[PDB]
Amino acid sequence: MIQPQTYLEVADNTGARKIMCIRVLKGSNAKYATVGDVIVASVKEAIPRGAVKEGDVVKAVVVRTKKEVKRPDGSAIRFDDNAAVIINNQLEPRGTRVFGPVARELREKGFMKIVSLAPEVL
Amino acid sequence: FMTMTSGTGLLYSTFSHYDDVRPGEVGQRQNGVLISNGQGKAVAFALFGLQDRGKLFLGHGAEVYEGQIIGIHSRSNDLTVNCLTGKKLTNMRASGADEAVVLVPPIRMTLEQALEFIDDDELVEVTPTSIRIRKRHLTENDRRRANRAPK
Amino acid sequence: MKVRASVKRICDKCKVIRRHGRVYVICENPKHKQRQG
Amino acid sequence: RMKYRKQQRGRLKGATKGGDYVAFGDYGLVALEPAWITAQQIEAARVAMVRHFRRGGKIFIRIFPDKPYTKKPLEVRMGKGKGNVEGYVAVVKPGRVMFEVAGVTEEQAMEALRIAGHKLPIKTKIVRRDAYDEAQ
RNA sequence: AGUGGUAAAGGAUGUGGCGCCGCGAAGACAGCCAGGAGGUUGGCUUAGAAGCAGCCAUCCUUUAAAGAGUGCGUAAUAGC
RNA sequence: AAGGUAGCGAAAUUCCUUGUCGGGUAAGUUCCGACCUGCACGAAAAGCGUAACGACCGGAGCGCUGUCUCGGCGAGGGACC
RNA sequence: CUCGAUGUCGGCUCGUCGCAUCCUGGGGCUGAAGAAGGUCCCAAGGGUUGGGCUGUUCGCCCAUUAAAGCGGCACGCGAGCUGGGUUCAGAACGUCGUGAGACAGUUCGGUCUCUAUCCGCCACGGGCGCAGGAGGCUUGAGGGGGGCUCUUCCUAGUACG
RNA sequence: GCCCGGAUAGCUCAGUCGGUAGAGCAGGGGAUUGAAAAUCCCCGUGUCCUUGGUUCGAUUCCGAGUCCGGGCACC
Repeated sequence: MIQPQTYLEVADNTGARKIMCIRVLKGSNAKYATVGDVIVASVKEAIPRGAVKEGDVVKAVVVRTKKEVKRPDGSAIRFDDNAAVIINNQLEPRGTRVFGPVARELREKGFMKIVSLAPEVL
Repeated sequence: FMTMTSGTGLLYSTFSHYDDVRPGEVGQRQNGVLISNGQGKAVAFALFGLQDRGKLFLGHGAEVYEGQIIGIHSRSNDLTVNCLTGKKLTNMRASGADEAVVLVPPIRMTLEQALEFIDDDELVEVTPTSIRIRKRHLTENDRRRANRAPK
Repeated sequence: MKVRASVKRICDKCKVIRRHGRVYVICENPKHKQRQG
Repeated sequence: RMKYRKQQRGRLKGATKGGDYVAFGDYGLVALEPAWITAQQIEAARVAMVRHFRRGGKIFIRIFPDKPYTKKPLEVRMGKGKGNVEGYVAVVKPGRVMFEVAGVTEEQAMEALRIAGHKLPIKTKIVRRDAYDEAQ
């Protein structure tokens, strides 16, 4: 569901759909890279070419596995942990990416692009 | 000028006859400009010392170079301090007290707020993502070469 | 302005004001707020 | 300071009264409740005065860098031969005739002293020539 | 003042006390009224000193008794 | 009495030391590699190295795991009547 | 006082007061336009993050943060842990010593006990009483708990200009 | 962080118990050669690091800044 130190997944312009975040970008007292949140990290996994690198950005929270509990008592869980990498502003990293729909995301809102972008099966 | 009459004030010129500059300097600006003493990086322990001697430009580890200005002097005179170093580390022993000097940041900008800051020869070296300001003569001892005043 | 001490007035006609054992100099220039109580 | 080409190493300690009084120019600084006073501090005043006084027409003197004060060690534990020479100064205790001229002509001199001593190190007073003095 | 009921340097239209200074009822000082006088008009600088821009001037007439003008100031100047 | 060779070096000997570079790393006085002005290495109490073998001592990293973000309920034994 | 005996570090866990207050606010001041700094007096209310390496608290560094304070209590805590530590013998060399042996040079290991009596704290009960003998509902002097703060958005770029 | 240190021309560098400023190399004018190296005379250039003090005067003796200076550090 969350974590501080983390081996997380992504799938943007990733070096590798994996980076380790330090912590949560929220109210100074992290403890939860939580669903639909924004946080900090560097790469863990490799990267053929790609302008990505073995650095560190911050970004926004996708999937989780341990209760995506929504306002409308909409409920879900994906046996997957990953978010999209950000470039400053938030403005996402890559041109596309491998994943899809569901409230929590769009709801957080700031990232419509991610929104229309990851649609279909997967 | 535009700041005195508030826009409502126009006046140009040209020339009446090649003079000789007279005998006085037409500025020359107040509060000397703080120059560096070499390339490296801004050291908290370096910018901490002489910090009340005016204002600062860059920060840390901000690693500028020679000739590049890094703040204005509390007076009109010019100097070329230095630091990185910031020195020095470290321990043991021992602990635990104390002290933990901080430091204020710019003071930065504008351009637009730094250009007109020059006077003699401080080419506002700008970049497609940064804006610096150094003197026509980086090396300190080099500046004295051109000044050299009378007579 | 204040100081647990000093105060020898200043603004050329800076006032020696008696207020609450409060050695407070009053003037016509903020520069002189002399609070030494 | 000046207690040059002394002769011995150190003094001792006591205090109580002496023999300073006269005048010697009419610009006077007299101690009152002291003891020894740093030859330095001393120079301090010297400065203070000298500078104030449009920085020229000479002042005079008074006491001297007299004795050698020792804190001995540096901070050790105690039992040194009590050796070590270190701070040299005056030994004036009953309001003493401290004499300083210049040609200030005024409460200007006043100030000069004011600070000089206000500074220096004690409860003290100042004046001019008040009851001459006849010698042989 | 609560000092009583620990403290120095030193600061002060504290409190009270001297032993002292101003009283031209030729009726006082803070409060008031009005005038704030004509040569006062460079000396440099005069872009301006024509007291209220810097290197000193130390005189005269003249009456509310006289500012060699203590002071808000800019372009002098003009106003307090 | 000659005055340390060969290899060797900030090491189960560098105090100035978290030495300086390099690597590892979000970061590291930690170790590996370099450098080598070796506070105070050196062949015979061995010196440099040297596969296999150590309940050797130290440095990485994959794997895994209430171990850690506090753990939370649970069973068996004393505690308690 | 202490050698008929007072466990010294580092850390842990539970901390308790303090202000020369770090973030908090209240402020006069600015060389204060705005914004933002910076300059003192008032006030402890709550608050006053994770890791890295280092047995080190200090420290330097990563990432934030409103902020990531100084310090009182034997540098609080062994009758509550931990025990890398420096400090019993080993052995190691580096270093002195003619060598025995040694170095607050160093490095590898290196047998921390605890059935509570007292006052003290946490709870829970047995008395005997607040002059009829009773079942039940109250009001509180007085004492205890918690009083933080982000960033965005609202009036926001008309204040200053 | 206490403790010393150097600051002098174009760059590297000394000073009666202050009163004067220097070689070196760069350097341009020569002597020299067949021309040139080398060498020998000459030129030049002076913030004597910024402040405050001592003196008639301080680059110097003192105060402060200044790159700069070797060193201090178990519970």
